[PDB]
Amino acid sequence: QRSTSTPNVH
Amino acid sequence: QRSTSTPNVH
Amino acid sequence: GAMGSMERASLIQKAKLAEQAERYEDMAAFMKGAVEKGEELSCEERNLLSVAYKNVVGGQRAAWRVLSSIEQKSNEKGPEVREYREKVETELQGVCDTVLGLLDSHLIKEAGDAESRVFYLKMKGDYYRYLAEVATGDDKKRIIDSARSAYQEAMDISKKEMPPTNPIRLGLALNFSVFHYEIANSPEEAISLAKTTFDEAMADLHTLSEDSYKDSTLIMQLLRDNLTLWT
Amino acid sequence: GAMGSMERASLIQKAKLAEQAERYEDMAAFMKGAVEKGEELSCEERNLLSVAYKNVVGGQRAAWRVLSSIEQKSNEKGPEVREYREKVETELQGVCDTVLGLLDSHLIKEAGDAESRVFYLKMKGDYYRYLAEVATGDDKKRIIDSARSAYQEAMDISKKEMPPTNPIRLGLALNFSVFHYEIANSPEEAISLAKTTFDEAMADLHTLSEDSYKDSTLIMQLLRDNLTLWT
Ligand SMILES: *CC(=O)N1CC[C@@]2(CCN(S(=O)(=O)c3ccc(Br)c(F)c3)C2)C1
Ligand SMILES: *CC(=O)N1CC[C@@]2(CCN(S(=O)(=O)c3ccc(Br)c(F)c3)C2)C1
Ligand SMILES: [Cl-]
Ligand SMILES: [Cl-]
Ligand SMILES: [Mg+2]
Ligand SMILES: [Mg+2]
Ligand SMILES: [Mg+2]
Ligand SMILES: [Mg+2]
Ligand SMILES: [Mg+2]
Ligand SMILES: [Mg+2]
Repeated sequence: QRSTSTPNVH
Repeated sequence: QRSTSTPNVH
Repeated sequence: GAMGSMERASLIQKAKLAEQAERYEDMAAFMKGAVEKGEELSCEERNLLSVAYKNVVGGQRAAWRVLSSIEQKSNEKGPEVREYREKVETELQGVCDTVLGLLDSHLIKEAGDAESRVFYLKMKGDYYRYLAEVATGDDKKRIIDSARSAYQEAMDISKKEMPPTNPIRLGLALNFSVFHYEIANSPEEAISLAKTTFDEAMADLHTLSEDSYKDSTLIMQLLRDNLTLWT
Repeated sequence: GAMGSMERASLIQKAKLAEQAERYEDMAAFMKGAVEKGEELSCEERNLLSVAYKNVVGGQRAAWRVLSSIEQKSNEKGPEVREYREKVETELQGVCDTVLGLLDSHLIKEAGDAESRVFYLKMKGDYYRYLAEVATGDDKKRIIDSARSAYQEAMDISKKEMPPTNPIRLGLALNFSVFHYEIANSPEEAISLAKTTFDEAMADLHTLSEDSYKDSTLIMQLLRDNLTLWT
């Protein structure tokens, strides 16, 4: 499982 | 709601 | 032309990798290169061709529908929505033109088994139908008749050569009925074609094939979904 | 260059339409054209730039990861998997090179508010990090240090200029900690950065902003998800 980075929003 | 056509598979 | 230096087998292999990677524009380019080698395509390979181009044009149709809805709401005030809708439309037409060109130049033949002939004529009907979704003027009449003629030739062959549960025969009839309902403005023809297709598949349900029955029964359910929506 | 004849406002408008249509390659091209007008980008407009290129490179990274896994399994026998992985890799590097070029040529400035300066330096760290995911040789050292330096400059500014709940400060720290864990092979630094960031946001939770608190609390949860995965 990969680390989670900042996602896209709005 | 649109009619449904043949989908992609496999 | 870009694919001319690659071996056919490598193009097929790369189309399968592109499918796995969800790179459908690449997978369509690889399959176009394979078609251009001038050899027939197997049932597996026709599926690769079909999946790639349907994904590509599917995303374009979805985008075109979003932009067209925005355009129609803004008509009910700059040129930007229309310009960008025209942009996406031109790209969609180019992809349909590419597919129809491959069908005419390479794939549609007098010989071959029924599956191949029906499948390619069905494909021709589909991509003319996609052109008809965005057409308007003198072009629109020409396109609509071209779709109908391709579907009709495919139906004549499928009814003579194929069991009524054959998934290509079913998918063709499903798509022809969508043509009738959404493009030709003939709901009666769409309903009667979809009902006849479903009932005739059910009456001869024993003709389901071990290797494709899941596909057949999926299309049968989609015929019934459309019949429920249209009634 | 392709966008040079279009007005800035029309490029922004079209980027928003492309987002609605899920046409992210178009929306990145429109935003590149807007950046090339040479005016600063608002917070709304930076979001458009960010969303477009992240979607484009995100699909390329996802594809690259699929192909690389297939390549590594086949090494544990033709050239096709490697050739196609190299194809996707070259396209990914080109997109990162495009973004980094826009940052260096147009966007990263000494002036501007803290949000803009931190955001662009964060972006530079991210796209060097994406290059580092696929790098190998003498290039890989250069890229990894470039990512770290950009992240570090962004952190110094965010800690001096921004509340500890600011969503850009949080997203930067989240992404820097991913860099530490996944790229720099420094799990201790990743864990301590993510924990410090989370705890300091919680200690000063009253600094949440009415217009961005949902973004802040989302990143806080993602920091805690990573901390749970890493411990
Ligand atoms: C053997 C052969 O020529 N085939 C089978 C697959 C294709 C590619 C798609 N067509 S289709 O459009 O007729 C079709 C698609 C999906 C489903 Br569930 C279906 F039953 C038919 C057949 C190539
Ligand atoms: C005001 C401003 O410059 N902004 C806010 C949006 C962006 C575009 C994305 N960044 S981010 O990467 O810092 C970020 C993304 C998602 C989330 Br939930 C977040 F908190 C930050 C900020 C442009
Ligand atoms: Cl346009
Ligand atoms: Cl390749
Ligand atoms: Mg040879
Ligand atoms: Mg008015
Ligand atoms: Mg047009
Ligand atoms: Mg002007
Ligand atoms: Mg061996
Ligand atoms: Mg390379």
